[PDB]
Amino acid sequence: GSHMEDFVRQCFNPMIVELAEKAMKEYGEDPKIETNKFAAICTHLEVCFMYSDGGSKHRFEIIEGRDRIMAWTVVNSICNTTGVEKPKFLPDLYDYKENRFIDIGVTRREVHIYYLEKANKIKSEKTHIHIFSFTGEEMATKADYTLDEESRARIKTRLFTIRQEMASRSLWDSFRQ
Ligand SMILES: *S(=O)(=O)OC[C@H]1O[C@@H](n2ccc(N)nc2=O)[C@H](O)[C@@H]1OP(=O)(O)OC[C@H]1O[C@@H](n2cnc3c(N)ncnc32)[C@H](O)[C@@H]1O
Repeated sequence: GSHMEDFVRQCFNPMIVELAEKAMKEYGEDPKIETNKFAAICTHLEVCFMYSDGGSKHRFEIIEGRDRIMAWTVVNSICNTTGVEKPKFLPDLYDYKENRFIDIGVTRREVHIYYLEKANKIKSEKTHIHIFSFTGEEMATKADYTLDEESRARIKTRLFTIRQEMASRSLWDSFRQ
């Protein structure tokens, strides 16, 4: 029974927590053991939902937060109706305005380290990458940030608030691992 686990459950909304638990069990991981991974997964989910809230009404197809099988079905429907090429790793959204997948990442290192890692890893050239850090930095493919500045600013503010809440509990150092 860890502090981090109880922190996560009071820090994130129950819908987010439930999705994160589902996602971990589906990969055979235990939220009560891998408590830093639990916190990171909830964080990534909340950022993706906040990001999809920034678009105009029908701008995005949300991929993240679905069962893995259904998430790939929807990806397949998108590729088959748009011609866009199928990503090799599951992206988080599809942008119907810019006609591209978005892979969103949240990092405790300099943004460009994780940006570069994701770039090399998906190697699916056309997929848009957008990284946020817990210190207010962001980095996106082609310097095209997709959303208006306010919708990105509120994501940065929420991430620093998560960081402060962990630090106030002496949990930030082992999370930033
Ligand atoms: S998410 O898309 O918001 O990702 C959040 C964190 O998960 C890491 N990640 C993502 C995808 C894949 N395939 N692997 C993966 O490791 C990602 O790097 C994000 O972590 P941070 O960049 O904030 O770093 C946190 C600490 O975790 C350790 N770490 C991360 N990645 C590592 C790899 N590949 N090898 C070894 N250790 C790794 C570091 O201690 C890091 O400071």
